[PDB]
Amino acid sequence: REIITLQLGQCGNQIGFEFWKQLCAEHGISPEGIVEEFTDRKDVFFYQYIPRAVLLRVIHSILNSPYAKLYGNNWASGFSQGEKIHEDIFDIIDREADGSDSLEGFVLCHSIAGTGSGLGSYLLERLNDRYPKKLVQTYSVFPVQPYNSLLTLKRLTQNADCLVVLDNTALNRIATDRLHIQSFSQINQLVSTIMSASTTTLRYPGYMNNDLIGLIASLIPTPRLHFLMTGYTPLTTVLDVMRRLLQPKNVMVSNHCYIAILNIIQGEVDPTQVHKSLQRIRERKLANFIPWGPASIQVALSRKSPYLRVSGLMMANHTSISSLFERTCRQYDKLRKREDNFDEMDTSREIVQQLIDEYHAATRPDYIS
Amino acid sequence: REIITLQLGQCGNQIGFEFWKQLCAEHGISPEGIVEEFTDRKDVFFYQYIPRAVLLRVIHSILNSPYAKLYGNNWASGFSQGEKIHEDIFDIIDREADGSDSLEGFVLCHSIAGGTGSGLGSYLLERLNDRYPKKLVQTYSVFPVQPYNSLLTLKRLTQNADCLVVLDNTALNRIATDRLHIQSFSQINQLVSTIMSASTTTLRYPGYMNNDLIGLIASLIPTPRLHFLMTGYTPLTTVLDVMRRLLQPKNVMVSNHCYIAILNIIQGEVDPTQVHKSLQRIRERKLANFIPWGPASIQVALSRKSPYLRVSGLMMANHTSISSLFERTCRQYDKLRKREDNFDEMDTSREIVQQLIDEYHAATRPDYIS
Amino acid sequence: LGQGDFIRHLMDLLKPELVRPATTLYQHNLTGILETAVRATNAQFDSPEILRRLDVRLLEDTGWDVFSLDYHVDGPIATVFTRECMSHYLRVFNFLWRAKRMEYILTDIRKGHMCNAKLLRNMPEFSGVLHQCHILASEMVHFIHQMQYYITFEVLECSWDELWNKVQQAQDLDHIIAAHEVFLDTIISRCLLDSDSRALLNQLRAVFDQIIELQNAQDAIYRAALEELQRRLQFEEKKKEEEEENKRIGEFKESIPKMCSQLRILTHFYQGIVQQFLVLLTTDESLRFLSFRLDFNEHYKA
Amino acid sequence: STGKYLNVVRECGEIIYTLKERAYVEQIEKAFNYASKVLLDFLMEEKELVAHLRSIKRYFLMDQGDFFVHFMDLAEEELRKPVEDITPPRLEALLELALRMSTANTDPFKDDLKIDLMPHDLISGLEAFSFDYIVKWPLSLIINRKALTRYQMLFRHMFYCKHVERQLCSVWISNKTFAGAFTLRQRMLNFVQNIQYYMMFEVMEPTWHILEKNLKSASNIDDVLGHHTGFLDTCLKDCMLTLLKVFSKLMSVCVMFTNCMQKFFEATINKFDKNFSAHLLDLLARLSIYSGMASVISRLDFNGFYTE
Ligand SMILES: Nc1nc2c(ncn2[C@@H]2O[C@H](COP(=O)(O)OP(=O)(O)O)[C@@H](O)[C@H]2O)c(=O)[nH]1
Ligand SMILES: Nc1nc2c(ncn2[C@@H]2O[C@H](COP(=O)(O)OP(=O)(O)O)[C@@H](O)[C@H]2O)c(=O)[nH]1
Repeated sequence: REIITLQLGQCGNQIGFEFWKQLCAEHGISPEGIVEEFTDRKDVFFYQYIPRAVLLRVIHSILNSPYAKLYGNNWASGFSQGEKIHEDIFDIIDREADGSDSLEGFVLCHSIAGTGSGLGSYLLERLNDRYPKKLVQTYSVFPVQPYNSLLTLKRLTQNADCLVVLDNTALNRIATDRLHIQSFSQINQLVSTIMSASTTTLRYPGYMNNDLIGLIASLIPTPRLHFLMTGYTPLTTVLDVMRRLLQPKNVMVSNHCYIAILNIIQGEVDPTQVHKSLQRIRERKLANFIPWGPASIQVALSRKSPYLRVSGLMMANHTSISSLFERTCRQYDKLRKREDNFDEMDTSREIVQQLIDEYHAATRPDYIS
Repeated sequence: REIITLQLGQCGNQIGFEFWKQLCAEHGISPEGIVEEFTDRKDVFFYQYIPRAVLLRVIHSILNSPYAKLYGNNWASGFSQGEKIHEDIFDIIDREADGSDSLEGFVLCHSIAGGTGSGLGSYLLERLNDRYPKKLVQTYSVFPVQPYNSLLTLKRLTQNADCLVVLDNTALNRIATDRLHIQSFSQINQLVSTIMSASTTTLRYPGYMNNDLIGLIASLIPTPRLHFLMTGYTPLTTVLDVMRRLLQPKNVMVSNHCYIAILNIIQGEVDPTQVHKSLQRIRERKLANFIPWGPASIQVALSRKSPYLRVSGLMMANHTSISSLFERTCRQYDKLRKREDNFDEMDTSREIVQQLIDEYHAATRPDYIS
Repeated sequence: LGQGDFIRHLMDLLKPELVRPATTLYQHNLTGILETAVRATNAQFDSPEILRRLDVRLLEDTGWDVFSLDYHVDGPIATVFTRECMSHYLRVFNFLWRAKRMEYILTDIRKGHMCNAKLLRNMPEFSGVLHQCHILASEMVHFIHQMQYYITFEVLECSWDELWNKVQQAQDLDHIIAAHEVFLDTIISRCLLDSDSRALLNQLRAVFDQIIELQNAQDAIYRAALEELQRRLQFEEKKKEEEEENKRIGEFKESIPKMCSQLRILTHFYQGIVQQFLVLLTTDESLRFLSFRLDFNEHYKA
Repeated sequence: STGKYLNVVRECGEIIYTLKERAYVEQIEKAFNYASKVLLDFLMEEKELVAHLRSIKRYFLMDQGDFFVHFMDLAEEELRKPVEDITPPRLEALLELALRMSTANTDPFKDDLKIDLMPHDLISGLEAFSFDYIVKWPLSLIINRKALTRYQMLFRHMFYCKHVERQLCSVWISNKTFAGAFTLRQRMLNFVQNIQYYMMFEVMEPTWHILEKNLKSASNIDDVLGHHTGFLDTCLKDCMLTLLKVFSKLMSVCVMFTNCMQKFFEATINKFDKNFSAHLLDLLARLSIYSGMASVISRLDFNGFYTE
């Protein structure tokens, strides 16, 4: 099962270009697409080695970079032009699909803040037409700006089978708090750390989680509550790492309860004190979950690349993600009272309200019905 | 059995010259056509040493090359000029033919994209089908007013040439930009000559099987119509890795569907006991599909690399997807037919290529018979 | 037959001779042909000593049933072969000679069809029955062109490797005899020339026979179409009467469904002897690698 | 124990009597202490037993993930067929192709995996599949048919739990473009993926981690033969393999519920709920009544749910 990734807009290119650089080094692969001599499953993202990427003036910046041998501002402009090249970019994706053994997903990296917004809205619609059995995960990045942002949310709530939020605001704080930057060339270094460590269980096979649909169906219980946030502590036992992930200082997000937690421990920690910490987290009650359904916390170990110390990443499905929407929803109405049908915006307006209500209904002891 | 090759047009002449350079380098033959001191059966392509070539401006470039000691743009113009000098070129062809002990075939290397080479090769194919009825004709044709010439060449190639190997410049340029980082003719021609030299490997280094051209042809081509093949060259280590990298669409030189016949040539010093395990695991994992009507299998053969010159491999496939390419040309012809003595030959060409595309599309059905 | 280059030329020169019955065949004539092949192919660049022993012998029908090479060896080297390795090689050489003429027949037919359709491509009423002549060929050449690979890779290249490995390390000339004696007990076993695998080889011979019957029922259907084509050429070139030929052309179309019932019953019996052949392989272990070669993509076994 | 070590190495590649003085008793030890040091080192550097047990663990305990997600994906249609209907020449051809295409290609001992269709189930077609491992003579003293079927008893119990939540997670995409079954799928998925985690990282792993260290301080073969069967009787005890047949019937409603959803009623989804939830509560009732076998409850429920 192979995962063909997409990169749209200046954001998607920059994070993806730095995502591949983090992966190319984590394996024994020279930037010349040649394996270095110097066990790790590398067929998912690489084709025997060439990465399975379909990019879409930053492109020239990549073609001049040493990695050259490895391959307007309106939302309407993005959706319009995307229709004019419907056959062009689908020729590439189709020829890249059948050449692969068995396609599994479409990890799409785009920012909802110019053309990446309108084009990505076009793709996520068109993929569900032709490919109805392919998961579509998206590493969307949060920042007329209120308009282009929410319009993509209309598509991301009914097409994308998963979504990982990464807002630049909360990232900028961690850029200022523990890195003291005051720049895009620095915050993306943290984004590339989150994207690479997200698929560490696919590239390093273990007991479980050897396929993308194994990481998805565990967290997302229902087709609607499909938004996830991340947590990465290293910026020492398993109890030291588990306690730091639950602190609000580490989450990349600016009653409320969790739905499902998955912990990624990339250390060499002995697998015997893994149940003791989980036992302790239950006692001190450092996190609460949904009251209606049985919600449990899962922890997964892996092995660090010898070619490159305990780290940790947490995939979270938290109801407090509804706050980020309200900030978009709020500023929209203000721009709606300040200035061929203008119905798509209002129709998108309604469905976002259905989503936020579903979150605030998820924290109720009677979320069923 | 001796194979005589012909080179027409600029593209054909250049690729043939580079192929001869590669083959002379593979053996111990100096550019001065003198054997160097420094097992390899070389009688097929060389005459005791002189190559069996018939070249037909770039000839001056070859004559200025260190290898001098080794020897309009319309289709109708090419056909007319080829008709004008029938006897002149055919005297050369006949003397080189009857001079040989036992002729076997006529390798033709030319570009059907356009110019005079297209029509000249058309005329030569017709006249060779006329005169010699017992000689196989293989063609290393290269794919790109262009649609007109291309479709006419396809019309003449779908009934005369007993085999054919396609080479699209688009896929070659794609591979060059991907894994060679060129941005040129003199660079893609390197890969072209590599594929060509590796194509006739089993004829020069004798093995258990495949000692003659019929051994290569009759295995793949099941019916006289489905005679278009595609190539794949993975090394740009076990045989399983080679076979898994070969069947990837990333390497095939091509821009439901299934396979008709597959042939693998392995030139390495690998252990020949793991090949059956490789085929077993390939069948297990189900990486490729076959025709549903007839029993079609994949054949694999080994050889030896030139010691005077590591594990490599090449793959020759009979895939029904190739028809797609023709469609494009066909499509363009229609677009050219509605935008602008009898002009009926082009219509007959369109008719027969439509027949061929329909036959390809029907080949992938469980009741292809009848 | 490990040379390939030499045996190819040798099968082209013995073709006009062996077609005659054995009574008109005398050994003193064939030697000049064998000597000619060794001079033409790459076998000329070879040690003169080993070429002094390579000769012919006539087994005691047709010329394709009594021809075989001998390579007699006498002297000190004769204590390694001991008159039994020379009685096993000829027991093997027959199986490699048959499986070599059953292939050069099927590349001659496949050569005829490439020059066949280049002539009679103007008779759209004949391609309906000519098609069954192609499919039966491409279904028959697979069974043979696949068995050739099992002979090369799983019998020769594999069982010889276990011999050259137990020779460059053996010594005292008694680990060489025992390594060369078992090298002739696996080839007899991996090929179907065993004693208890008799039911398998006689089953294979029937498939070897069906290849010949096709080559006899093909040229009959092939030539019968060239005569009617040649008459149709002269019946119009000299004049450019009309009613006396339409009955000849009309009856010629009526004989076509008769020939179609031949290739429809020849094929339906060829598949009945192969689908029976596979069942006999499930009997003694290396034969399993043959069942996969034939049954690739499961063209049989439904 | 001295000469026997000398023979399993040879075939592959002065003492006087005194009374009241033990000039020979010490002499035997100075040779036995070398008789072992040549054999033990022979197994760690060249043909690297400990480097032989790890290979068995990859397939029998399903440690290697890339090999199973690619094998069941290829050999599923050919396993749902009933027993005495599938040709072993068809499975083994897929097993060989499953290993090489995966990342298990870097395994010297991979060529000892054989298919073995058991006649009885875990007291057909899918419930009658299990690997078999053939070993040579000198190692057959440790891992033998008596102590290999145990590896084959705790394998099927893990190939079943890996199969259900492989297809239960497969229906997850079919429904995603009548709406009350999503909260029931949550009740079974959070049960198998809460048993598998306890079964892989807190049961066999801990025991395996001990065995590896417990074989560095070995002194004689009849001790290694104790640290091994002392590891298999613990895995079969900490797991539910030793009775607790309520798990067997509990799995039936999970796999069958996948069939109902695969037929695309509203009175049948709620029928599975009252049937599965009742079966689950029978488990935690018996898992709690004992003298780990108690920490499993903390893995099943984490939110205080199922407090009835
Ligand atoms: N996190 C992050 N976000 C970025 C980066 N570069 C651009 N962005 C986001 O992308 C948005 C601008 O998108 P833009 O480049 O105009 O899209 P385009 O019109 O398709 O080129 C801004 O709102 C940023 O938030 C980066 O390096 N890191
Ligand atoms: N692949 C490849 N194609 C070539 C090369 N040189 C020329 N061609 C093709 O040949 C065509 C031009 O043919 P041309 O020389 O005009 O034919 P002429 O008019 O008979 O001389 C172009 O469309 C090219 O695609 C080469 O080096 N490599």
